[PDB]
Parts: sequence; C-alpha cells; structure tokens
Amino acid sequence: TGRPEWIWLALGTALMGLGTLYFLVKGMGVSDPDAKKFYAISTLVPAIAFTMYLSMLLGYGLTMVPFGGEQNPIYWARYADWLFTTPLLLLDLALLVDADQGTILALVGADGIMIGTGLVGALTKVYSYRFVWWAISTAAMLYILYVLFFGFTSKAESMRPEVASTFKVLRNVTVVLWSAYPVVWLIGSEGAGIVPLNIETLLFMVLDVSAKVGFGLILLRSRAIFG
Ligand SMILES: *C/C=C(C)/C=C/C=C(C)/C=C/C1=C(C)CCCC1(C)C
Repeated sequence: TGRPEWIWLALGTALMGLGTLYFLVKGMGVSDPDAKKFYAISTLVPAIAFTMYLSMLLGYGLTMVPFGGEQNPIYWARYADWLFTTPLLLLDLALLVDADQGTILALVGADGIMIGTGLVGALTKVYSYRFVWWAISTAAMLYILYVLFFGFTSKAESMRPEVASTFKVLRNVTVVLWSAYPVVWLIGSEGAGIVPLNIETLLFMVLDVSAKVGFGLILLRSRAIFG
C-alpha cells in the first residue's frame, strides 16, 4: 500500500518499542514494591502503543468512513490504544498523590467516556453529528483535566516536595499534551479534513510518544516513585 503516513507509523513503533524495553529493563532491576508498581504501569503504556502502531503500520486499525461526500480514512486502532493507555497514565498520577479510590474510579470512568464518544464520533456518518460526539468527548477530557489541576495538585501538597514537584511536571506535560488531541482531531481527518493524514499522523506520534515515553522517563527517573 505504501500510504504517505507510514513513515510516522514506523517512527512511532520504533520509539514506543525502545521506550518499552528500557523501562522494562530498568523496572525488573528495582526491588522497591512501590517503584515496581509505577514501573509496571509505565512500561505497559508504551507497550500497548507499540503494538497498535505496529498493527497500523502493517495495515490494520484503518477503516473508510463515509461523510462530507468522501470515503474518509479513519485509524480506529488509536482508540484501542488510548482506551487502555490513557487511564493507565491517569493511574500513575493518582498513585503519586495518593488519590482516593472514588477519584480514580471517576477519572477512569470519565476517560472511558472520552475515548468511547471519541471513537463513535470518528465513525459517525452524518458530518455534523461527528462534532456532537467530539464535543462530548472533549467535555469529558476537560473534566479529567479540571480534576488533575484542581484536585490532585491539592492532595500532592500532603506529599513531600520531591513528590509534589514531580507531579507538577507530569501534570503540566499531561495538560499541555492532552489539550492538543481534540484540536488535531477537529482540523484533521476525523473532522474538518484541513490537515492531511500524513501530517496528522506526525502530530499524533509526537503527542503519543511525548505523553508516554516522555512522561515515563520523567516519572521513572524520579525518587518520588519509592515507597
Ligand atoms: C498516550 C495517549 C494519550 C496521552 C492520549 C490522549 C488522548 C486524548 C486526550 C484524546 C482526546 C480526544 C478528545 C478530547 C475528543 C475527540 C477524540 C479524542 C479521543 C482524540
């Protein structure tokens, strides 16, 4: 097939894979119980992404959805990835500030809605309705970000400055990166079709790699992960 976006898929695969192995190697050497928890979560995240990037590279996870008078190329494999990677990243942040079970449940639940409505919107055949689902998915994300900024930051103040300062950074990287996804979706292939798929794939790989390997490197190299 040789689609224009494959090089970004191959690059995403490579980066996720290398990041996975390095976290795996680093994680199985640590003896601390808590640090092991964070490592297992942070390694599984890029591991899931690698497999999905690989699948997409190999021609799977792609479907032609009709709308706007066109047969639009929608990579649904992305939601299969994010369905499990986004709540795992949220869990990493939750364990860090000692969030409550109710908070985590609600964050994972909101996250499920965000990805669920996101995919339904990416598969919707009525053009304008695609944005109705997109709208709801974004509202869900704004709820998650509100909680991360107003809730978690507050409970991280009961933590040690080293831990509070690590969370601040991860929280900041997450707010900035996650905020970008709904915009790429809106102006890209799933939405307005302004930005081409090849470029759109490039944008997604930069955000995904940054949000998983970038995030993991920052979190796993800190001493805040220790019990
Ligand atoms: C490793 C992957 C990460 C950190 C993915 C984050 C993805 C989002 C914050 C996605 C958000 C979306 C919306 C707000 C609405 C439209 C559809 C989505 C799923 C692209």
